[PDB]
Amino acid sequence: GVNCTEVPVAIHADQLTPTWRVYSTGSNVFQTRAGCLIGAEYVNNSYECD
Amino acid sequence: KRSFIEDLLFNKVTLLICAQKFKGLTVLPP
Ligand SMILES: *[C@@H]1O[C@H](CO)[C@@H](O)[C@H](O)[C@H]1NC(C)=O
Ligand SMILES: *[C@@H]1O[C@H](CO)[C@@H](O)[C@H](O)[C@H]1NC(C)=O
Repeated sequence: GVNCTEVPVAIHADQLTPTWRVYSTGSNVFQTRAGCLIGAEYVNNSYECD
Repeated sequence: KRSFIEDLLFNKVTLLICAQKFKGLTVLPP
């Protein structure tokens, strides 16, 4: 539940409660309706939910 | 893609207070 323009500004030193800030500058960032996903690429085919 | 009766049912039942809930209370999506 966070617009994903907050975590890129969160990319700093000692400016975020979670320590693993290194992962914020990770992989492709996807926008969902429940937040934003970091580290997962969005294909556009269909499968059975896992 | 809904029919007439589904549209009526959706219109009849209605769902700043959510913004007021800054006190660590959230609603997850289905
Ligand atoms: C975040 O807010 C901006 C407003 O400038 C909007 O354009 C964007 O779609 C929003 N994205 C998410 C993931 O909430
Ligand atoms: C799926 O994503 C690829 C990414 O390059 C794009 O080329 C393709 O047009 C997309 N297909 C649909 C149906 O959106």
